Amino acid sequence: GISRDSRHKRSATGAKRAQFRKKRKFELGRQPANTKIGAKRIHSVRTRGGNKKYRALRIETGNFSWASEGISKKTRIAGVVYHPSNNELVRTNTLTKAAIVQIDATPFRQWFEAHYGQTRAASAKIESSVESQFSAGRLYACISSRPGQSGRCDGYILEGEELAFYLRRL
Amino acid sequence: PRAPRTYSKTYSTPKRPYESSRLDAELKLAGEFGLKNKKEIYRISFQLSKIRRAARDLLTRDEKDPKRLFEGNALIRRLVRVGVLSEDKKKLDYVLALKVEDFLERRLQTQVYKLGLAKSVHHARVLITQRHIAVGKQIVNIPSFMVRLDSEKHIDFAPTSPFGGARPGRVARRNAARKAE
Amino acid sequence: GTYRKRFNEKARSGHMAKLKELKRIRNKQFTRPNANAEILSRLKKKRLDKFIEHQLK
Amino acid sequence: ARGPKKHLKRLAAPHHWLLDKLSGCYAPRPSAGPHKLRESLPLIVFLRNRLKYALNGREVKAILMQRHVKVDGKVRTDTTYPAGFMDVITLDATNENFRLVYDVKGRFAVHRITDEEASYKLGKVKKVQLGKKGVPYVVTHDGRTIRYPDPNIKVNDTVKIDLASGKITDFIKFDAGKLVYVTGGRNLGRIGTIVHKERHDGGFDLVHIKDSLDNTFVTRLNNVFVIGEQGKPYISLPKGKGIK
RNA sequence: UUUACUUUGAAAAAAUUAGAGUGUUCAAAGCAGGCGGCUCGAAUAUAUUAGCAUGGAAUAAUAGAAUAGG
RNA sequence: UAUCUGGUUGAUCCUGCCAGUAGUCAUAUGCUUGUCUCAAAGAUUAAGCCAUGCAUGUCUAAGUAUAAGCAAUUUAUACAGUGAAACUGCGAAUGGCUCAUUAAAUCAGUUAUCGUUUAUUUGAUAGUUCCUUUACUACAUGGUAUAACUGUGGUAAUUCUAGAGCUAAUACAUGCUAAUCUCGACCCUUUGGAAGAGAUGUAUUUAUUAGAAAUGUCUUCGGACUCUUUGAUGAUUCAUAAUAACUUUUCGAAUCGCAUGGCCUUGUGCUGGCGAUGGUUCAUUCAAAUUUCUGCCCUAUCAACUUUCGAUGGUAGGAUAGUGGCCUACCAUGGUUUCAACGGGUAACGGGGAAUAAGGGUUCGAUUCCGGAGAGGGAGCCUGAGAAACGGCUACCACAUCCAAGGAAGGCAGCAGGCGCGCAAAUUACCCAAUCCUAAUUCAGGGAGGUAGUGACAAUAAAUAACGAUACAGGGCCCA
Ligand SMILES: [Mg+2]
Ligand SMILES: [Mg+2]
Ligand SMILES: [Mg+2]
Ligand SMILES: [Mg+2]
Ligand SMILES: [Mg+2]
Ligand SMILES: [Mg+2]
Ligand SMILES: [Mg+2]
Ligand SMILES: [Mg+2]
Ligand SMILES: [Mg+2]
Ligand SMILES: [Mg+2]
Ligand SMILES: [Mg+2]
Ligand SMILES: [Mg+2]
Ligand SMILES: [Mg+2]
Ligand SMILES: [Mg+2]
Ligand SMILES: [Mg+2]
Ligand SMILES: [Mg+2]
Ligand SMILES: [Mg+2]
Ligand SMILES: [Mg+2]
Ligand SMILES: [Mg+2]
Ligand SMILES: [Mg+2]
Ligand SMILES: [Mg+2]
Repeated sequence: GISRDSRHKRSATGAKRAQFRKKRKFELGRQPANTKIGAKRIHSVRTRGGNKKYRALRIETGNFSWASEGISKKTRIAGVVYHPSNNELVRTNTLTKAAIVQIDATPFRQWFEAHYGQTRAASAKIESSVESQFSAGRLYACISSRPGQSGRCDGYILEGEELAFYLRRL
Repeated sequence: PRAPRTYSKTYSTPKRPYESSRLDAELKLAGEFGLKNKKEIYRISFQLSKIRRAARDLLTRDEKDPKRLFEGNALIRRLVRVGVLSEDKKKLDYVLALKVEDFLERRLQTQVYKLGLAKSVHHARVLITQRHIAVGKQIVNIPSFMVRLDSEKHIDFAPTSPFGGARPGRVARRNAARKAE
Repeated sequence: GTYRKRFNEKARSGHMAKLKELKRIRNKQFTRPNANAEILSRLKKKRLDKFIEHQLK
Repeated sequence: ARGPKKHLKRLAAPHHWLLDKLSGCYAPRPSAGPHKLRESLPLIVFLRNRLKYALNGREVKAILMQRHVKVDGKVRTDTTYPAGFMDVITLDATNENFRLVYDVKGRFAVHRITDEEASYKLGKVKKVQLGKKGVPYVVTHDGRTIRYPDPNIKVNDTVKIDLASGKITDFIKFDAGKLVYVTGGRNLGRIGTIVHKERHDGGFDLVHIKDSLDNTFVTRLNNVFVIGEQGKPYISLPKGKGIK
C-alpha cells in the first residue's frame, strides 16, 4: 500500500500526471514502528537483498554516552519528555531518533565516583545543571540511533548549549 | 529471429515505356542480341545508369581527391576487367561514353555466337541453356553470363556435351538402335 | 485517447473508475479490505410549455 | 526486465567478434568475469571462430573439460568465460601460447608468444587503496587485487604480474614519452608515444599520442594502456606494430 | 573580457545505406584472409540538435580606474 | 503540367482555351501460375472470447538410498555398482508475444551515484595462547523431526489430503579442541643464546579521537652515530586506524570424492597429496534503482493554473537499499505561464530506420535490433539476490468449465488450432540432434530455435525450341 514513487505527485508546474505503470516492489514502504517504553520486543524484517532490519516494538534500556567524559553506559529509560517533530509522540511516549528522554543516573554517578572519588578536583568539576540532574536522579538525553531501523535506543546525554536550549524548550 | 538479409531489384521500369523511340530501340536490341523480354534491357539500362551516375559524381569532384582517385580507379578496373572499357580509354570521361550495346556484347550468348560455336544468337542461347557450353572447366547454362577478357579465350564445348567428345545424345543412340534392329 | 469508446466497457469497469477519477481532477478547475488476510424530447416539452402559456395568454 | 538478462542476440553482439549474421539467432553471452562484456572475447569464439580447432559447441566444451585450455595459467571449463585484453591462453597439447591483443582493425588478434613471455602479463592500475587492517592493495583492469604493492605505484600505471604467483615484478609510471596502446574507440589498436595529458577537473582527461609515423591523435584517458617505454615494449606486438 | 557563431577532434551499438575485394556455374546474396618473409589484402565513409576538448582576425551582443579630477 | 489525341467553323493556317492522356505504392479483388535460389505471414482503434495438446525443469567420483528396486561379488558385516520416489541446492524474474495505456512521460544523445542494493563469475581475505564448577563430547552434539516409505481412512470431483508408525543431511538447532609479535639486560661477537618488561579476532549501534647549517664526528673508507613515520580525489565526516560500551545478533568448516605417500620410540601412533562444496569483508563482473542538460503531433472559439484532500521551500522524525513532500508534525507562501503554463484530441509505444524529393521538405515506422509497459479490468502480497510475477498466490468486477448442488477449478497480447457471419486462407506436422540458454550437470530439458509443409508478401536467375533441304507462285512492303 505504501509507496515512495514520485509519479503520483503533481508536476512542478502543477500538472496532474497520469499513471505511467503499476506500483513496483523496489519502491515500497512499510508501516512505522512506533517504539514504546516497556519490556523488550523486537522482530526482524527481511529487506532488499539478504540484509535484515530490526524493528523495536518495545525497548526499555539503551546505551548512552557521556561525551565530555568519553564513557558509555547502559541505562534504563524513564520516559520521553520532548520531541521536536511531534508533541503527540511525547504524549504517547513514542520512541524515535532525536527524542529528548529521561534516563537513570545511577551508572554514570557510580562511574564518576569510582574515577574521581568525589561526591583532581578541577577535573572532577562538571557543569552545574547536569550536577543538579545527578542530584535529581534523572538525566536528559538525546537518542542518536533510529530504533525503527537498528532496534536500539542508544544516544548521548545533553550538555552545554544543547542542554540550555532544550531546557528553555521544556 | 534470424537477422534480416538484404535484397534489391536489378532493374527499373522506364519513365515512359510507350515512347515509340524506346519501343523501336528495344526491338532492335532484342533482335540483334536475341533477348527474351524487356526486363533484360531494363536491367542493363539500370546497371549502366548507376555506373554513369557514379562516374558523373566522380567527375564533379576535384582532381587528385582521395575519394575520386580511389573509387574511380576501382570503377575503371572493374569496367576493363569485364571488357566493356578498352585498355586505351582508362578515364571516367569514356565511362560516361559507355552504352548498353557493349554490355550486351559482353554477354555470353553474343560471344558463343561470335566465336563461331553457334550459327545464330538464338542458337547460341539454346546451346548455353542446354548445357553444351563451358567457360574453362565450368559449365555455364546462363545466357546473361558476363565474360571477362581472360575468360573469353576459354569458351568451348563441355567435356560432357555430345559436341565436346561425349557419347551421342538420347535421340542419336535411339535412332542408331532402331537402325541396327 | 484517454476516454475513447471501448468495445466492452462492462468488462473493464475498474478501468473506467480510474478515468472518471482522472477526469474529475483534470476538470476540477472548470467545476470551480486486505485480500491476503487469514480470514475474509426536449423540443416536445418546450413545445408544450409554449402551448400552455399560449393558452393562459 | 525483472532481473538480469541471460541471452545475447547476434546483431546485438559486439561487432569485433565477427559473427555470421545468418549462422544462428543467438550469440555466446559472456559470463561474469574479469573483463567487461563488450570488451571480452568468450573462449568459444576464440576456439571456434578464430583458431578453427573446434567446428561447433560441444567440441569446444569437450576441449575445455579435458582441461587443455588455461587462461592466465589456470584451467577454465566455462565455454563463455570472458577472456579479454592481455589474457594469456595456453594450450599445452598443441604447444601454443596466445596473448589477446587487438590489431589495427580493432579486433582481437591471434598472436602466438613464447613460454617465457607467456609467464607474465600486464595490468593497468585502476585503483590503489588501503584495505582492512591497513593493508594497501592495487586493483588492475582485469579485476586482480594485489596486496602489499610498491608505494610508487599510482593509478594509470602498469604493473607486470607474474601468473604463477600473482605478484608485481615491475611497474611503469604514466608519463610523457612512454609507449602506449589504445584499448577502445576508433583509434582502438593503435600504438604510440605519449605527448601530453590534458587535465580537466570534474571531466574526462584527454591524452595526445604520436605514432612512429609522427601522426598525432587524441584519446580519452580511460582508453589508454601503458606497455613500455618508446622502442622497448614489455610485450611482443602484433604485426603492423599498431600503425595506422 | 564573456557569450553567440564558425574550424577541427573524441562521441553517436549492431543491423540498414554508399563504397573496396571475392567466377555463390551468373545474379540476388554471403564472406573475410592468401603463397612459402612474400612489402599482398573493407582504404573505409556517413550522420540536424544537446553535452565534452580544441583553432579562430570578421560579424552580433556583452563589458572598462577608457581620453577622470585636484 | 509536361508529351500525345481530339473539340473549339463554310474551310485552311497561327495563337489561346477545354476534354482525355502520367510513374504512383497502400487496401481490396479477378485471372493464370512449369524450374532454381530465396524470404514474409498484424490490423473490426475486437489489449474481444477460447475446447484440446505442448511450451521449465535439473545429478557429478564428489549433499541425503537397508526401495521389502535392478544387477553384481573372492557369495558379501557400516556403505561402496547402477538407481525409481522424496528431502536438499539451483532455475523458473531468461526466452517468446503484443502495443492497451502513456505528450517532458517513454525514448535518443549526454551526465552523476562523495545517493544505494547486487545471487553468480574472477582476485584477495579470518592461527585471537590464556582466562576457577576440567564436575570436560571434538577420535565430532541433539529431535527441541520429518519427507519418501508401512498401514488405516474421508470426498462425486482436482497436481485435495487426515490419523498412527519409521528413518537421513552441506535441511533445522547447538557447540570445542601449547600461538605469534615488540623490545631486550646479561653473556657472546655471530647463521648468535634469551633472564625478563610488554601486545593480542570479526559482525551491529552510538559517542569520541587521528586522518598533518648532523653543511658535524669518527670509521676499515665502506659504514655507523641523532631525526623522519599514513594514501587518494577538483572536492568529503573518504579509505583506514584508535578508545568506551552495546546487541532475543552474526561469522570464525561437526561437509564430501579420489589416492595411500613420509616419519619413527611399532602404536589401528604422529604427519601428509589432488579436488568439490560452503563462509566474513573488500575489489571486480552480470545487473538494478534514481538522476543532470537538450530534443515531442494538433488545439488560444483552452488564459490563467497548482494550493481545503502537498502545491513551492525550511526543520525534525518515519519509511526506503538508499537521495528526495515519498509520508507524518509544525512552519512560512510559495511554484508555472503569451518564450503558450493548465486543460482537451491523438486510428500517440519511442528510436535505429523506410518511401519520395534536384535541394529544401512531406509521409510512414505494430512488425527481424535497443529501450519502456502488459498478460480480461482494478487492488494487495509470499518466496527469493533479483517479481508488485500472473504458464505464483489472495480479494472484488465481467465472463465462463465440472457437480451427486454439498463444493471444486479458470486466464492462449506463448506454439499449433477455433469462435466472433450466414461469406471463408499456414500445420492441432518432425527435431533438441546446427545457435545459444538453464541445471547438481559433456549426457537431461528448451513449440527459444531449427527442419519441412502451406494463397505468385517482397526479391534473383530462367525453359516453352534450334539447325537444314526440297517444291510452288508473282507479288510484297512504305509514304500520301
Ligand atoms: Mg548431361
Ligand atoms: Mg523479456
Ligand atoms: Mg570524476
Ligand atoms: Mg547398495
Ligand atoms: Mg524443495
Ligand atoms: Mg493529454
Ligand atoms: Mg549458480
Ligand atoms: Mg508424523
Ligand atoms: Mg503535512
Ligand atoms: Mg494507442
Ligand atoms: Mg516501432
Ligand atoms: Mg512485467
Ligand atoms: Mg485476451
Ligand atoms: Mg532461487
Ligand atoms: Mg500481477
Ligand atoms: Mg498463458
Ligand atoms: Mg512469463
Ligand atoms: Mg497464437
Ligand atoms: Mg517461434
Ligand atoms: Mg472468422
Ligand atoms: Mg556437488
